[PDB]
Amino acid sequence: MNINEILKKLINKSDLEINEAEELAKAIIRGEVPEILVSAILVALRMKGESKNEIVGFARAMRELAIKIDVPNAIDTAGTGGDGLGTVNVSTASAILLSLVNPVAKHGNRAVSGKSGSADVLEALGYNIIVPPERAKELVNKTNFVFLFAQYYHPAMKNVANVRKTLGIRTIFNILGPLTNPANAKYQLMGVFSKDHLDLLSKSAYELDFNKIILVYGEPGIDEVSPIGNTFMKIVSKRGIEEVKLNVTDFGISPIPIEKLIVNSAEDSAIKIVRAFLGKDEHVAEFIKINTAVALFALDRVGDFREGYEYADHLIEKSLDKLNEIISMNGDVTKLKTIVVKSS
Amino acid sequence: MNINEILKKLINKSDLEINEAEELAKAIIRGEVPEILVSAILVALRMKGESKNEIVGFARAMRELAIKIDVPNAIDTAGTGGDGLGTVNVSTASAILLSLVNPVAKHGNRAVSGKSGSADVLEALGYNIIVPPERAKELVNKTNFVFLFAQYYHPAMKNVANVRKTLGIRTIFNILGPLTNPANAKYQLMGVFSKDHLDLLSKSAYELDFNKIILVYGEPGIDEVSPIGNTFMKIVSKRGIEEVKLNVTDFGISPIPIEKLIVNSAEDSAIKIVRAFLGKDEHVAEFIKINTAVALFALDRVGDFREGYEYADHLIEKSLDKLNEIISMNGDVTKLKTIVVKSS
Ligand SMILES: O=P(O)(O)OC[C@H]1O[C@H](OP(=O)(O)OP(=O)(O)O)[C@H](O)[C@@H]1O
Ligand SMILES: O=P(O)(O)OC[C@H]1O[C@H](OP(=O)(O)OP(=O)(O)O)[C@H](O)[C@@H]1O
Ligand SMILES: Nc1ccccc1C(=O)O
Ligand SMILES: Nc1ccccc1C(=O)O
Ligand SMILES: Nc1ccccc1C(=O)O
Ligand SMILES: Nc1ccccc1C(=O)O
Ligand SMILES: [Mg+2]
Ligand SMILES: [Mg+2]
Ligand SMILES: [Mg+2]
Ligand SMILES: [Mg+2]
Repeated sequence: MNINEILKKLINKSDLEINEAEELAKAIIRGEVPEILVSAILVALRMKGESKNEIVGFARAMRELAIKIDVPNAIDTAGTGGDGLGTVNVSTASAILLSLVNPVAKHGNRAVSGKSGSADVLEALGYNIIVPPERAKELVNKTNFVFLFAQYYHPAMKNVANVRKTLGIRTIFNILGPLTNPANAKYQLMGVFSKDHLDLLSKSAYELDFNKIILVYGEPGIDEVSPIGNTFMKIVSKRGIEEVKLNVTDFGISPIPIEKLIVNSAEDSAIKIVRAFLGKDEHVAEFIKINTAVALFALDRVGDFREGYEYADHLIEKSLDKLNEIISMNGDVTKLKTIVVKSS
Repeated sequence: MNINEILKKLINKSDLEINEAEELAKAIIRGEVPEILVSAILVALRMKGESKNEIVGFARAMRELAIKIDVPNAIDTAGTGGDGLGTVNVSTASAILLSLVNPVAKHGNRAVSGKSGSADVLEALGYNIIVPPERAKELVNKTNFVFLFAQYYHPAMKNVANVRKTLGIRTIFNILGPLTNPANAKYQLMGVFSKDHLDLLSKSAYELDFNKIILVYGEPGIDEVSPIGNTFMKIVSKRGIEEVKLNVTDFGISPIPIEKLIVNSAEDSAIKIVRAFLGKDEHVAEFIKINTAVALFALDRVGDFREGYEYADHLIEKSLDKLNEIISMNGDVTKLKTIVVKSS
C-alpha cells in the first residue's frame, strides 16, 4: 500500500480497486497518513467523483475498525443526511415503530446543519444516547431497540477530524455513516440526499453484503420517502438491484405540506414526534408512517407499500408506550413525561 | 480574499480571476495558508486544470516576492522539466555556449528526478551554485554568465516546501520555474513537457512581459528541441504568438540515439557535457547545438535554425575554455579538471 501512486492514480482520475481503497481507508483512519496527504486524497476523490469500489472499500475499512456488536437480524433507518431542510427526525421516530415487531439498531449522530439530528432528539426525549457495547446488546434483547451513537462507536474517525473540519467541504466520509452500522444490521432503509448518489450508493451497497437495503431519495430533495410527491428507490439484495418509483398518493394519502414537517430545535422535533404518537399531529404521523411502510417492506412484513402504510398505523398507536419502556430502561422517563405534557 | 471560498470555487472547477490567483499565491507563498488547505488547493487546481489567468497570477506573485538583479538583456534557457527521461542537462550546457555571445542569467534548481538537475550538474563541475546578488552582477559582467539558484533567489518558496515534498506530485509550481527568472530576462527558450502545456504556457507568457520567448516540446516527450524527430514550439513576442513545427533533420543532422543522451547521476552528466566539449561525444554534442541554435534564433542572431546550428558549431569549440573561465571565477576549478580527466 503506497500512498504516492494512489494519489497520482486519483489525480489521473482512475478509479481504485476495492482492496486498494480499503487499504487506503484503513491507513487514513488509523492515522498513519500525514494530514497533507489525507487532505489531497479526499479532495482528489471528490473531484474525480467517487466510484463504487472506493465506496465499498472505505465502508469495509470503517466497519472493520469500529467497535462492534452482533445483531445482524436488526434493521436500521439511518440516512446520509445533508439535505439541510431541517425536517422532523422521521427515521428515529420510525425506528421506534419498528422496534415493536423487529429488533432495531439505529445508527446515528448529532447535527450541526439544523441543530437536531437523530442523537439530539433522542437525548431530548430523555434517552441516554451514550451506550457501551455490552449494555447495548442487553438493551436490544430487553426492549428490541438501541441507539448506536456514531462518535462513540467509530473512535478511529478522530484521526481524520482535523482534516475534515479544516477542509470544511463534503468528502466521501459524508455518505458512509449509514453503510457502517456498528451492529452489522442486514436490513435497512437508507435515505440519500441526491438522485445522483442513489445510483452510486446502491451499487456500493450491493457489494456491502446486506440481506435487503432500500435506498430512497424523495422530492423536493430529502433523504426520506417524499411527503410531497415522488420517491426514487433502489431495492438491493443478493439477487440484484430493483428500481422503483413511487408517489406519496400510492400510500393512499394526500401530499403533506412540507411546512408542517420542519423543526427548529431538538425539543421541538421531540414534541412533533410525541404529538404524532398521541394522535395530535396527523401530518407528522403520516410522514412517519410512509417511511415506516417502506422499512416494513424491506423486512418483507407486507406485500406492498399501501399495506405497509396501513400496518404502520397500528404501530404508531403503541409507540408512545414503547418509547416509555425504551427510555425507562436507558434514560430518564421524567423527561419523556415532561415532553408529554409539553404536547398534550 | 477568503481561502474557503477559493476552495469551493475550485471544487466546482471555476477558473480564478487573475487577481484572485495572485492574492491566493501571495498568501500561500507568504506562508499564511494552513498546510491542509494549501494542499487541497494545489490538488484542486491541478485536477481542474490550471488556466492562463492562474498561471499568470501565480507567476506575478512569485516575481514580486523574489530577490532580483538587473539584466533584462540576458537570456535564460531553463525548462519546466518533469519529463522523467533523465536526459543530460542540455540547457545548462547550452547556456555555456550562449555566454559566448550574450549575457546569460540561467535560472535553475536541484532535482530528485534522477539526481541530476541543472544545479546538480553545475555543482559537479565545481561551480558555486549559491551566488549572492551583488556577486551575481560581477560574474555576469566579467564572464557573461551566472546561475540563479531557485532555492536562493525565491526564499519565500520554502513556505510551500513541506507540502510540495509531502504531496510528492506535480503541481502548478512545477511549471512556474522558468517564468520567474530573478534577473527578469526578456529573452528565453522555455521547455515544456507536453503539447497541452505548450498552449497554456505560451498564452500565459504572452502576458508575462517578455521581448521574445520560445516554448518547445520535444517529440520523444521532453521539453527540449527534439533530438530524434519533431519539435513543436511557439514564439511569443509583444506582437503575438507564432507557431512553428520542426524536425531534428531541419538542422542538417541525423536523428540522435536518445539512449545515448540519458544520464544516471550528477557527475555522469558533467562527464557527458565535458566530453561533448572535448569533441569526444558527437551525439551529446549535437543535442546541445540544436537547442543552442534555437536560443540563438530567439536572440535574433541567426535568420534560420540551420544557421544557428552552424554558428553553434563555432561556439561549442570554445565552450570548454569558457566553462573553465566561469568555474575558476566562482567555484573550484580543481573538481572541473577531475571531471575533465574522467571524461578523458
Ligand atoms: O435531515 P432529514 O430531513 O431528517 O434527513 C436526513 C435523515 O434523517 C432522517 O431520520 P433522523 O432524523 O432520525 O436522522 P438520521 O437518519 O440521519 O439519524 C432520515 O433517516 C434521513 O435519511
Ligand atoms: O529534463 P529535461 O529533458 O532536461 O528537460 C527539462 C529542462 O532541462 C533542460 O536543461 P537542464 O538539464 O539544464 O535543466 P533546467 O533547464 O530545468 O535547469 C532544458 O532546459 C529543459 O527545458
Ligand atoms: N448520517 C449518519 C448516519 C448513521 C451514522 C452516522 C451519520 C453521520 O452523519 O455521522
Ligand atoms: N462522520 C461519521 C461517519 C461515519 C461514522 C462516524 C462518523 C463520525 O463523525 O463519528
Ligand atoms: N524547472 C525550473 C526552472 C527554473 C527554476 C526552477 C525550476 C524548478 O523546477 O524548481
Ligand atoms: N520549485 C521552485 C520553482 C520556482 C521558484 C523556487 C522553487 C523552489 O523549489 O525553491
Ligand atoms: Mg436520518
Ligand atoms: Mg431525514
Ligand atoms: Mg532545463
Ligand atoms: Mg530538458
